[PDB]
Amino acid sequence: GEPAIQSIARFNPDNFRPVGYAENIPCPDTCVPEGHLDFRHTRLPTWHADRRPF
Amino acid sequence: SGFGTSYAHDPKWIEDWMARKRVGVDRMDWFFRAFNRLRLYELFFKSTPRFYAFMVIGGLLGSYYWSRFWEQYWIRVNKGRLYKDVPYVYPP
Repeated sequence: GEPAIQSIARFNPDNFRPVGYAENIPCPDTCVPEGHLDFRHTRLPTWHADRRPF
Repeated sequence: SGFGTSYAHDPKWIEDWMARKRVGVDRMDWFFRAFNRLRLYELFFKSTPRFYAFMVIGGLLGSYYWSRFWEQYWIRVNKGRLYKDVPYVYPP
């Protein structure tokens, strides 16, 4: 009994998502996960000598 | 553990290894301070023409003495087996 325009609207490809999508897809907040090395750990101490000459 | 399977994961010792980030530690700085006291950057490297002259002049003198060193190395390893080391005695 639904109007046909309303019925076909529900079948937009955007209205279908796999079951369990929101509970399974990884949503990363960074490319360097916790426990991985980055510039914060590799930065030299501020008293280091110039590394350009070498 | 789990080596060789789909359950493979980093062992505890590999994980403890990666927990040592050595942040703030610099145990090789002494070498850079000492190298910087040679003033090679302020004298040669900084200026492009002088950097080129270091590579050329340093390659001329480096090549010669490198050859000199390894010639002496060879003369020593093969002592007594070289033509110069064994003058020939003419048959009577």
